[PDB]
Amino acid sequence: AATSRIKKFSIYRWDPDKPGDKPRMQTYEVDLNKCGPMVLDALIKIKNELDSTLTFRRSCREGICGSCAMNIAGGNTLACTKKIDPDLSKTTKIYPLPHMYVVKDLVPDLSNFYAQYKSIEPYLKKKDESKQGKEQYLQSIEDRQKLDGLYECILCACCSTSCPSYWWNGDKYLGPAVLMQAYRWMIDSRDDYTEERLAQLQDPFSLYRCHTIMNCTRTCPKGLNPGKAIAEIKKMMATYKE
Amino acid sequence: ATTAKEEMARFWEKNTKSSRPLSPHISIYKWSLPMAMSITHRGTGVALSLGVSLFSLAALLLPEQFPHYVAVVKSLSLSPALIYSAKFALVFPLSYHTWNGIRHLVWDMGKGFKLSQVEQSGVVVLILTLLSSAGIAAI
Amino acid sequence: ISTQYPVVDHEFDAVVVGAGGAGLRAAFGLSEAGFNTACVTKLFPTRSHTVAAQGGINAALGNMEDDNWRWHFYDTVKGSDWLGDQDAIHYMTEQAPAAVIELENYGMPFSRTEEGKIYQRAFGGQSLQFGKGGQAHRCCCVADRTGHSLLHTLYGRSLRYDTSYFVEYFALDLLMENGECRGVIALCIEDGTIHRFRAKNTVIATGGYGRTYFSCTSAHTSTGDGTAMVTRAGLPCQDLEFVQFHPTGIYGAGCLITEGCRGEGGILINSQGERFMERYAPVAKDLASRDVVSRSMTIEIREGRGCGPEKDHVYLQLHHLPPQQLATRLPGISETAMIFAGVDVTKEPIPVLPTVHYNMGGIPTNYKGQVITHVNGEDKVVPGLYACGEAASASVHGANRLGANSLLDLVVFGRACALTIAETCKPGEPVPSIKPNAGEESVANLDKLRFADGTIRTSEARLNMQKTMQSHAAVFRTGSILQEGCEKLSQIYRDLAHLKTFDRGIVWNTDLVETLELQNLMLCALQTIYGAEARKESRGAHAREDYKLRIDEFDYSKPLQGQQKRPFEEHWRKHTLSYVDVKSGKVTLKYRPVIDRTLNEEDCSSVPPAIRSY
Amino acid sequence: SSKAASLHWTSERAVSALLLGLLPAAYLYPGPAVDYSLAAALTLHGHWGLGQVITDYVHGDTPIKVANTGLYVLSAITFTGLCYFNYYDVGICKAVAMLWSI
Ligand SMILES: *Cc1cc2c(cc1C)nc1c(=O)[nH]c(=O)nc-1n2C[C@H](O)[C@H](O)[C@H](O)COP(=O)(O)OP(=O)(O)OC[C@H]1O[C@@H](n2cnc3c(N)ncnc32)[C@H](O)[C@@H]1O
Ligand SMILES: CCCCCCO[C@@H]1O[C@H](CO)[C@@H](O)[C@H](O)[C@H]1O
Ligand code: SF4
Ligand code: F3S
Ligand code: FES
Repeated sequence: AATSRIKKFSIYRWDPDKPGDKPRMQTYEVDLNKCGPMVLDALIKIKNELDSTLTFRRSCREGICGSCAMNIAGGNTLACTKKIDPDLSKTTKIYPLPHMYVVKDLVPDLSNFYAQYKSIEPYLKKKDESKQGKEQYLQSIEDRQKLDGLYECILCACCSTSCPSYWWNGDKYLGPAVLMQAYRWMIDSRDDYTEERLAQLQDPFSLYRCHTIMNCTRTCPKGLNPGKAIAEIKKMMATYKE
Repeated sequence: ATTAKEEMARFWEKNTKSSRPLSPHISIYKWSLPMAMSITHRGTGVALSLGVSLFSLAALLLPEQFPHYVAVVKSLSLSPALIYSAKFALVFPLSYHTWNGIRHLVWDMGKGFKLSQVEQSGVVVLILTLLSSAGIAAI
Repeated sequence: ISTQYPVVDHEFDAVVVGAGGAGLRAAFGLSEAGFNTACVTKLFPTRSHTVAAQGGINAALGNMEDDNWRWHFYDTVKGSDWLGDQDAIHYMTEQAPAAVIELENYGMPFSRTEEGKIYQRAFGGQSLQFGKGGQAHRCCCVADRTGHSLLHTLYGRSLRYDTSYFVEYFALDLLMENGECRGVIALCIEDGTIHRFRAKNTVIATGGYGRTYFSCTSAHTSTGDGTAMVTRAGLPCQDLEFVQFHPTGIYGAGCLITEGCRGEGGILINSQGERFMERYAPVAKDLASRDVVSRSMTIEIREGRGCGPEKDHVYLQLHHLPPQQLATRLPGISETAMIFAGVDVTKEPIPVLPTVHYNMGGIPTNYKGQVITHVNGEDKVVPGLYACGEAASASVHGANRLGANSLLDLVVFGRACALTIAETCKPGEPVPSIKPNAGEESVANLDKLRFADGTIRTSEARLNMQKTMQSHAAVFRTGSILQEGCEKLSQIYRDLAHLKTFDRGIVWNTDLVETLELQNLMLCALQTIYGAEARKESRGAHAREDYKLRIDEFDYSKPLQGQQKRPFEEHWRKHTLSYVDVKSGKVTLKYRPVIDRTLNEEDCSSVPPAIRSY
Repeated sequence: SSKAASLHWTSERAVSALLLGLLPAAYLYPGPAVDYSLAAALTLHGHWGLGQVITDYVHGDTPIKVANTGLYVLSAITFTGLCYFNYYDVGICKAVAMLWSI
């Protein structure tokens, strides 16, 4: 109502349709008294009420779809679940996921990331696939438990775009996102290609560019630990037999 | 459809010839102790290696043998302070890199991955680094 | 008219539009069956609203107790308040077990029972022995993240086939010729190009349109885009006034709090500590149908027993349940409760309120997934057009959907669509031609909005629509209020000529995309509130306080023995078919009979209307 | 060998663990045996390590080829010079001790 609390946001901007445009930071003032508690709430309010040209991804609005991942106050997170910092003395800086080709504004081109995911064959593979569809495969509570902390990934790419290794060798290093998923299939008690899944990582980059920086785990919006999955892979990588 | 390898290839092809800018990273990313201790582990390893390489080079190139250089220095009867300061500075890198290297070996065993334990192991590393250096620079 | 926009033409055997759970299943189902398939979606597949589904997907597997798909069939038919086509419901429920087993064999990380099988929980309105043997436990699930897993499993599976995806392409309209669908036209958001995908068959699985409302559980992306393209094709949409308000969307944010909470032992409580459902549905209590639970909660609030400082919501209590159970069965909502309500479900209740959630109505199809038109009293399938998922109206949900029946719906009919095109067509068959300027009107409209410089900005119009639908078409409805809404609404729709956009580019112009979604949304809201106003009866989710009874062809509360069957035109047990004159925004209605026969009376008996209470 | 990448990763760790043990061994049993072990261990560890660095930060077929080439020289030279010191001079342990006498 009456008695505002104006917060400033410096957001990255780049129009691929303004010939010869240069990335620039634009600042927006928002009244937190007439805005939802989340940064996405702020981003939407801005596009709706001050600059409908501010472009970005969003959909779910509850942190499950992974669409809105961006860099807020130097860290990768989901705009839709990151509380706006109430300290009016600070201007929150919003950038696109780091080291990514910017398609427009806060929208990164994630196709390489998607292709990397495709490359590890994230889907159940059984030697005999002659019986697909006749009966539920059996999996114990204990084996289904090993999947917790792995299946929840929403493929948001915050962790991978936070890892310096992926910043320097993203073309060959799969990244925490995809690697954890590769591990997600390695330990599914129902999959029969564990050895082949490891074989695919027998090169200097795919997996071994991880030097345990742990930015990934710190940045994960779902509280997942890709960094640890990666280390379990290394232990398998170095114990499996042909 | 397009295979993953095909997609990666057009991704680079498309973008490297585009007018699309690269979003910033190292210049805008928020640091943490873990991150900082991690690259420091790199800088120290490298420095230890360049140090070990300068030593072997000198063993093959300098006219005089080690004992003479040691003497030369003892003949300057330098302030212990400076003596201690140099020794400390000498062993810090090694100490930091050693303790933190043990940290990495523990991680390689797959232990200490909870983010809060990463912060713990690191701080322990930092104090052990500080203590071992002081101890040694004093020996 | 000038091609200021370049055009790229594609030719496939099939074009699937939408890549949520239904679209994905339809798309590789087609590729799997040999068809050179294109899948066009505005979102990267895993971003689809489906990924947010929580509680589960029903199937009489019998992993918890002995089951019978026929019992599931009955629960659904009863659930739909008899507005559901029983042939479809028959198909859907008999196929369930196989469809779910198929998801598991794809790798869906279902939760497990002690016997290594798919763990199933209880859900609203499911019973054993056709309503006589107590609570059913057939909601197969992945903790409270079944949608997320289902969508990831399907996307991963699709990676194995030659399906061509066109991600972040916004489908504008259908390419209609002589009442047959030739394909679709779209805007490629990444590069500002126009694309025409000619195919012999088009499947529309574009999701619902909960964003016609101010407060929904739906994603900002649920804007009924495909529903809208049907309208613009001159085809009718069905039962749009049948909007489901989920009992427990969290207070404030709107995020859904799965019914799975109640399935696991959660209870609704008023500002007086009362478990009021023991009073509105003495038997099912908190597990009554959604329309029922939502109305019940609503009365409690307007009657003054609502909780919180504004007494505008009630409490979902879970804290009486063991903590390991909450962690194992409801990990998702536990976190969501904390994030959006600061609630620790192990100590305090979650503030909830009925929230627009799902659309029972949609593009009308037959049980094979084929879109149907209704001329002179007969259902005719529109050649080359199919629909599945929430975007459709098979209708297996009729006037009210049983929770966990959509995720089922999605995979069953998405596969049906595939199986059907397959038995009907052959891969490679010569793709139908399209006139050189086909779609030219979509570009027109597109370019018109891109430069709009009126007085009313999109966000302003939209909000006008959402607020109108919110107070004129809620849980309880009335003719005067609905009549008001219909006009306000038609005003807003006329006022779209006063629209102002600002972004003038074409690449990733979401200013423009969201304006197209407003046109799309309005087409849906109109049909929804007008159909509501015309439907003078109370059925399932549609509750008219001025017409509190359900009106069938017979009064089924008494013996039919010597009853003058009411004429079609004098009772409401029929599907609403809406049409809209795009230009004016004039809504036109017609009705078609509800299909009561099953696919085999010997195998599954048609179930006659009856009193519907829980 | 198909398992080259993992064999290396292991060897790398094995060598660090090796080099770690020589630290206490050089202070408790200083002499030739340890001095050479340190020469070998320090050279190898520093080599593999500098290679990870090049691998991470050097791109292009040629630049890489180059960096790697010159690393291989730096390392053989280093191992050589360390071995010279051990043979013609006091050796690593005794030297440290003397340095730690100033
Ligand atoms: C909102 C909601 C719904 C829901 C639920 C939880 C939430 C928070 N939980 C459920 C549950 O546990 N069990 C169940 O059976 N249902 C549940 N629901 C309802 C159900 O999820 C939905 O009915 C179902 O997900 C529908 O999905 P469908 O496959 O029909 O599609 P979608 O997910 O909505 O995705 C739409 C796809 O279409 C594409 N699209 C849309 N517009 C366009 C345009 N214009 N151009 C091209 N493509 C378009 C989208 O990109 C998407 O892929
Ligand atoms: C090169 C920049 C030096 C910054 C070193 C420490 O940085 C601090 O580390 C803490 C512990 O992880 C974080 O919680 C904190 O946010 C971060 O600023
Ligand atoms: S691991 Fe965490 S952050 Fe990385 S993608 Fe999955 S969820 Fe997003
Ligand atoms: S930050 Fe990168 S280096 Fe490895 S542990 Fe995480 S992937
Ligand atoms: S909008 Fe879905 S994760 Fe943020």
